[PDB]
Amino acid sequence: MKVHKGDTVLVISGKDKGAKGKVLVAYPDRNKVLVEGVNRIKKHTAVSGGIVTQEAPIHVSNVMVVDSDGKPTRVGYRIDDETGKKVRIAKTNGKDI
RNA sequence: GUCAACCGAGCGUUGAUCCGAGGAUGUCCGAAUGGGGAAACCCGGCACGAGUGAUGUCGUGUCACCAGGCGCUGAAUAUAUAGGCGUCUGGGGGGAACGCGGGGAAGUGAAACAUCUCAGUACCCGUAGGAAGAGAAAACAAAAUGUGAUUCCGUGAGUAGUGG
RNA sequence: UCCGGCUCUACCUGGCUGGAGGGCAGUGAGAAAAUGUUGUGGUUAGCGGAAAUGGCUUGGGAUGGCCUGCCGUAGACGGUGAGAGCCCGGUACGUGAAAACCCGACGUCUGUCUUGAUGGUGUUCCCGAGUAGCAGCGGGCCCGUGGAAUCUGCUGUGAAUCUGCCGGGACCACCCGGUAAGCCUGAAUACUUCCCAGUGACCGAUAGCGGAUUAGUACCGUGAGGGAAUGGUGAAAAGUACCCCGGGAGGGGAGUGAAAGAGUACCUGAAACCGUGCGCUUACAAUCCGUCAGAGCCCUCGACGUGUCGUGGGGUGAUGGCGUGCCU
RNA sequence: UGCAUCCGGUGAAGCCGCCGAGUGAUCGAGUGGUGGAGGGUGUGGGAGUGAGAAUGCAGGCAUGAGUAGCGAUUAGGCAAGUGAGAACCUUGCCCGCCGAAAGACCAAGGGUUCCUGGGCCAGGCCAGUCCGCCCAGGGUGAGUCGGGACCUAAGGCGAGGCCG
Ligand SMILES: [Mg+2]
Ligand SMILES: [Mg+2]
Ligand SMILES: [Mg+2]
Ligand SMILES: [Mg+2]
Ligand SMILES: [Mg+2]
Ligand SMILES: [Mg+2]
Ligand SMILES: [Mg+2]
Ligand SMILES: [Mg+2]
Ligand SMILES: [Mg+2]
Ligand SMILES: [Mg+2]
Ligand SMILES: [Mg+2]
Ligand SMILES: [Mg+2]
Ligand SMILES: [Mg+2]
Ligand SMILES: [Mg+2]
Ligand SMILES: [Mg+2]
Ligand SMILES: [Mg+2]
Ligand SMILES: [Mg+2]
Ligand SMILES: [Mg+2]
Ligand SMILES: [Mg+2]
Ligand SMILES: [Mg+2]
Ligand SMILES: [Mg+2]
Ligand SMILES: [Mg+2]
Ligand SMILES: [Mg+2]
Ligand SMILES: [Mg+2]
Ligand SMILES: [Mg+2]
Ligand SMILES: [Mg+2]
Ligand SMILES: [Mg+2]
Ligand SMILES: [Mg+2]
Ligand SMILES: [Mg+2]
Ligand SMILES: [Mg+2]
Ligand SMILES: [Mg+2]
Ligand SMILES: [Mg+2]
Ligand SMILES: [Mg+2]
Ligand SMILES: [Mg+2]
Ligand SMILES: [Mg+2]
Ligand SMILES: [Mg+2]
Ligand SMILES: [Mg+2]
Ligand SMILES: [Mg+2]
Ligand SMILES: [Mg+2]
Ligand SMILES: [Mg+2]
Ligand SMILES: [Mg+2]
Ligand SMILES: [Mg+2]
Ligand SMILES: [Mg+2]
Ligand SMILES: [Mg+2]
Ligand SMILES: [Mg+2]
Ligand SMILES: [Mg+2]
Ligand SMILES: [Mg+2]
Ligand SMILES: [Mg+2]
Ligand SMILES: [Mg+2]
Ligand SMILES: [Mg+2]
Ligand SMILES: [Mg+2]
Ligand SMILES: [Mg+2]
Ligand SMILES: [Mg+2]
Ligand SMILES: [Mg+2]
Ligand SMILES: [Mg+2]
Ligand SMILES: [Mg+2]
Ligand SMILES: [Mg+2]
Ligand SMILES: [Mg+2]
Ligand SMILES: [Mg+2]
Ligand SMILES: [Mg+2]
Ligand SMILES: [Mg+2]
Ligand SMILES: [Mg+2]
Ligand SMILES: [Mg+2]
Ligand SMILES: [Mg+2]
Ligand SMILES: [Mg+2]
Repeated sequence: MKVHKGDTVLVISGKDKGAKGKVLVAYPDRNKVLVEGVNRIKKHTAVSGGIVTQEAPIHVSNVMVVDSDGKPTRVGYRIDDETGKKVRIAKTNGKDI
């Protein structure tokens, strides 16, 4: 779905614009992803209970994958004649990911 | 799956969940169809297996009504029939409207009111279908040596007519 | 074309049925049952599907404002922190089904018939009966007995079969035109509980279906039946750690957040309504509660000094003139 | 709705004020404070288009007013305990009342109102530690009692049948 677990994504819209991070969990039922080190929020818990800062999810539409050349890019798909596997495309240059 | 989260356990690179096709599973009531009954609950007959010292006990199946046939039987009785069985195939109930068909009213208008109107409308009932119904003139027409099944549109026309 | 057997037997002429071969067509309303299958046809679900991190500004957050460049056979649509074709779902376009199912042909196999068919000169028991029509009684055709055809039918009656019938709007003659009492047969048409895709000068929570929410629920009625009210925190739960008052509820701080006069009784929060405070009025006053005058006090503003003028204001209103709400 | 297309997060609509202007219904590229997402000049077009009345409808809030009433004829006082608070609850002492009930069992009926534990917003016509409140847990043990295995009345259903 152009955004998977463990990828490298760059935030487009949001207070923590321009940061980088990994993908921890995807909420495809809600299309809302969670990225460590981005969109840092605070929380209050009363069980041991303190001001625990936790990571909140973002809409995937506000994030995108960054190519190895440090250039964020859309995603494209191919069908591998060798095995028929649908792979990623660095849309600007169409490499493999 | 959701409320709803949450955990807790956990599942996946061999491809788990997710979607689609076919299949199996489907307790009980419910046309209910083994009998009965206050629905979701009581009570049996028959055939095969199993366990107990045996019974007790267990599972599985089958067991309505009507219609139409088939085989067997046959009461008054003599022939034969009714009835009696047993077996195959159908139907049984539900569903918004539409269609057909059997039946079918008053409020109302008439400035009252019966004829009349309201109207063969509402409603009830029995049918099928995806449509139905109607359908190949015993029809019209009017001297033309004309039309040529049914059905549905717009006309013809609120005209000919009908009506205390 | 041929073969056989018949019209109670065997031998010319005449009238039928059965078998070898061109038909009639067939899942058919006019013969019945069987014999089996190919469209990138569609349906059931799917795949790809272009082109800005572009930069700066306000900005919480940009899709926004400005500047460039973008692609488009795709600038319908939805979402993302505010108006997004160049961010995602996706849009044109392309593509695709192992299996099953609805609509389209094609070689096993089946029936029939060519004992039947087409064209030419004269004399002698069949083709819809309790039916057509009739007397009475009623019904449907615009037609209510009216002068009343045609149709149907309840009861009694009841016909001809070709020089037969029935219709031609009472009814009759010549002629004029079409076969009743048996049967079936697609297309044009009506409808939508159900599904899909699209659209609306249709509503936007007292509207709109009764029902955007546990709704045909709560509830009412024993019954048939009736039948409600009740949407929005935030972009995201980040739903108020911790401290203090109090038993808690409730509340005040602290933090979250752009905002907590967004705190879950949660957008906006009006009016009736009930308060606090402030300025002024009111305890000799007879009444649709105002209007016209109108001093005083309060505050406001400019020319001008301590308050007086000035084409002065707003609030109050002491007192007096007039004054009998509104709709029917 | 149509439009040249614009207005606006440098604050739209909406709300509450103020100012000025039109003879009116109003208007203001007119603004101050809340609000934080849409409005729309002009010219047409179409309307569920303008509310005070209808003993209108639905919702909210008024007043009579902190007034009437707090639901019997049996009736209490007090000690101590719990608790923040104690007439109203727990324990104790006395008093009173029913005692063919105002006691004890069932049927019909209701269905967790039974017991234990916790808390008192909401409910109890007041407070309430209490409750028939709410929250959690527990609780119903039958060959011999009762309803089916049995039979039947009134009556209901009813194969065939009769009539419609
Ligand atoms: Mg399947
Ligand atoms: Mg299937
Ligand atoms: Mg099974
Ligand atoms: Mg039964
Ligand atoms: Mg049965
Ligand atoms: Mg038979
Ligand atoms: Mg006999
Ligand atoms: Mg049937
Ligand atoms: Mg009348
Ligand atoms: Mg009249
Ligand atoms: Mg009438
Ligand atoms: Mg009529
Ligand atoms: Mg059919
Ligand atoms: Mg037909
Ligand atoms: Mg006409
Ligand atoms: Mg795709
Ligand atoms: Mg900026
Ligand atoms: Mg832009
Ligand atoms: Mg612009
Ligand atoms: Mg668009
Ligand atoms: Mg948009
Ligand atoms: Mg997007
Ligand atoms: Mg008449
Ligand atoms: Mg006549
Ligand atoms: Mg004829
Ligand atoms: Mg016929
Ligand atoms: Mg048709
Ligand atoms: Mg509203
Ligand atoms: Mg009831
Ligand atoms: Mg802050
Ligand atoms: Mg409120
Ligand atoms: Mg609000
Ligand atoms: Mg005063
Ligand atoms: Mg005085
Ligand atoms: Mg006087
Ligand atoms: Mg007065
Ligand atoms: Mg006066
Ligand atoms: Mg006076
Ligand atoms: Mg703003
Ligand atoms: Mg503002
Ligand atoms: Mg403004
Ligand atoms: Mg706002
Ligand atoms: Mg607007
Ligand atoms: Mg216009
Ligand atoms: Mg206009
Ligand atoms: Mg109106
Ligand atoms: Mg009003
Ligand atoms: Mg009025
Ligand atoms: Mg009124
Ligand atoms: Mg009152
Ligand atoms: Mg009093
Ligand atoms: Mg009193
Ligand atoms: Mg009482
Ligand atoms: Mg006490
Ligand atoms: Mg006594
Ligand atoms: Mg007694
Ligand atoms: Mg006694
Ligand atoms: Mg009882
Ligand atoms: Mg009971
Ligand atoms: Mg108790
Ligand atoms: Mg307790
Ligand atoms: Mg309490
Ligand atoms: Mg109460
Ligand atoms: Mg409880
Ligand atoms: Mg019977």
